[PDB]
Amino acid sequence: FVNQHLCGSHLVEALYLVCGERGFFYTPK
Amino acid sequence: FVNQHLCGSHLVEALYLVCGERGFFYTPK
Amino acid sequence: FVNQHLCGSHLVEALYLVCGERGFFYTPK
Amino acid sequence: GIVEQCCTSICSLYQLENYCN
Amino acid sequence: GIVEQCCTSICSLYQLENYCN
Amino acid sequence: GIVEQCCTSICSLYQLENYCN
Ligand SMILES: [Zn+2]
Repeated sequence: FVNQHLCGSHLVEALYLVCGERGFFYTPK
Repeated sequence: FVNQHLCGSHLVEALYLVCGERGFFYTPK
Repeated sequence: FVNQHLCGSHLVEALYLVCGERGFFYTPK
Repeated sequence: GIVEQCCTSICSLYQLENYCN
Repeated sequence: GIVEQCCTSICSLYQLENYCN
Repeated sequence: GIVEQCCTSICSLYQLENYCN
């Protein structure tokens, strides 16, 4: 897996892919 | 709505979403 | 064509578009 | 222009709508 | 939070999975 | 490599085509 800063829409895409059927929560500050 | 810097392809995605059926113009410098 | 820094997922999207049926290789450091 | 307002600065939803047709 | 761990820092695949439901 | 040419520097369409198969 990529080891890079992941921010904003890229971070949400990464969770979408990684989490799959589980889904995810995106709770920024 | 997000209050963040929106640039390049992210800015064009944002207008696409926000403007809907109206469409939009992307005229950079 | 855009003359801008193209990085990470943007760079891979650009090659995908530009290279078409040829496909491409993404070999970062 | 849009780059100056929304990219190097931050734009509200309303400011962004100024660039709809 | 996720921004601090994964955006301003770098997160492993495992750290990112901490934000799955 | 492509990162050095196109990410940290700017690449023309032609330079980018050097990474097609
Ligand atoms: Zn991006």
